[PDB]
Amino acid sequence: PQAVVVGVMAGEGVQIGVLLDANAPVSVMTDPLL
Amino acid sequence: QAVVVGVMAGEGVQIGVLLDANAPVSVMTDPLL
Repeated sequence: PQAVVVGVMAGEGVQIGVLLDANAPVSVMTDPLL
Repeated sequence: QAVVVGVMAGEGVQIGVLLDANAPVSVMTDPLL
């Protein structure tokens, strides 16, 4: 339960699979994710 | 030479740490832990 894998959609249509931290607040991940 | 980075830990707690620029990660992940 410490992490979750999800697909992130980006510009013009690319889908990328990523393993995210399940408990950190979302605002902390958006920058490095970009 | 050195660098400072935000190290995330348990339950997502944010911590700030200073690390060497040239040493490999394997020799620093242990004392950092």
